[PDB]
Amino acid sequence: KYSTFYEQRATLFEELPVTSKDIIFLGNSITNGCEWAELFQNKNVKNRGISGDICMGVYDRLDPIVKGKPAKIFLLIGINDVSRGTSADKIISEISMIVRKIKQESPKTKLYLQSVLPVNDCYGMFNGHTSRWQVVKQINDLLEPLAVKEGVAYIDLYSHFVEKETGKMNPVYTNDGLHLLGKGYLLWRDIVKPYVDQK
Amino acid sequence: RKYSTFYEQRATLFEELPVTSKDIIFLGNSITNGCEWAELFQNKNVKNRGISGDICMGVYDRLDPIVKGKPAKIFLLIGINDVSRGTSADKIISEISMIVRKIKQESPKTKLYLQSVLPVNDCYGMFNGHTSRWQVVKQINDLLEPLAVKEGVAYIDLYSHFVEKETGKMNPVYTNDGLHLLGKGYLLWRDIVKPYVDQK
Ligand SMILES: [Mg+2]
Ligand SMILES: [Mg+2]
Repeated sequence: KYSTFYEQRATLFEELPVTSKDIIFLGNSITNGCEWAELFQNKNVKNRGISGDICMGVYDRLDPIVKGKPAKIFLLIGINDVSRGTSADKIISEISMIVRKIKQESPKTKLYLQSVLPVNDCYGMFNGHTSRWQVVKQINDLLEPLAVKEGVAYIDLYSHFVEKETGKMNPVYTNDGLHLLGKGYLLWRDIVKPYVDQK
Repeated sequence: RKYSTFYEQRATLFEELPVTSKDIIFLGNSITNGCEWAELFQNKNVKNRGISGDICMGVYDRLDPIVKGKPAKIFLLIGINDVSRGTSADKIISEISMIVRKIKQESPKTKLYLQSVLPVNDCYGMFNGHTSRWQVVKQINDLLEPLAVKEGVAYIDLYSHFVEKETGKMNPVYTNDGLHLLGKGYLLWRDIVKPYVDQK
């Protein structure tokens, strides 16, 4: 069904309680990679990232997050569905399933849909991901209208990470064309801190 | 290449995250990286300095952004990826000794805890370079506890709680691959190490 690493993380998350004060970062490797409470100097921020995760993988593990009725969920997902050849509209339909379930199970949770980050094939790594760099904007052009339809926030990380001239991630933020260096996380911190702190 | 790029991702992140005199650092490889330590201990002072794929000299090489903050405690778990490279228990211990002496020199007030290398199990046919070397885990631990005594630091026997009967292999209840931990595995680690974390 899913990877052994997914099972390790998911079974750990089943043992860690979520409370009404928690601010959850939910996603794939790009979420897994950070120390979120340290980045925000906020003990209420928690990591629910799993390297390799896909939209259906996130859907399938919502229960141990939404049952705690967290204050906030920041979602960043879809780039591993891109590497499977799934079209943008199909990915957005799956993200709609996630948003609908969070709203139904925990209506007081503030949900923030984060733009899929750009990617770059310059490093010749993750070719399934980085060769489909044009799908990122395709997703984001449909994700912003989804947010507006469902009454949830859309956060444009993408415009801060992209190079205008290429449509690809600025190499200053990555060593592989997909994941973030520390500088990358500091930029994400600067963009989303006002939303993390908002009442 | 994926381990080398992931190391630089995590290391460069840790260079941007300040360490303070209250902090309790979990330092190691994937088995440290895989936890949410502050959630496990319900303790905002506990921080993750784990990097999947890391080896003893990769931990040595990135001590500066941890020891400069003079943390209260460092819990070290390292070595199994050196085992998987065919490196001898003796050479592994020599590199752990380098880590211990550098921590003591740079941050003498830091309490250092050397955690037994965890057992492994070849029953899932995964990570063969690791799991087929299950006998090297006790070879290291039999030298690691004397090293802890010689350097005046704590040795933490996790291994005896995780190992099955007298097979010298990890109990499959704690793992789905013979190397890494399920949530149940981190709860056992929590139960063993919480009294050390809680030390005044
Ligand atoms: Mg770069
Ligand atoms: Mg098992």
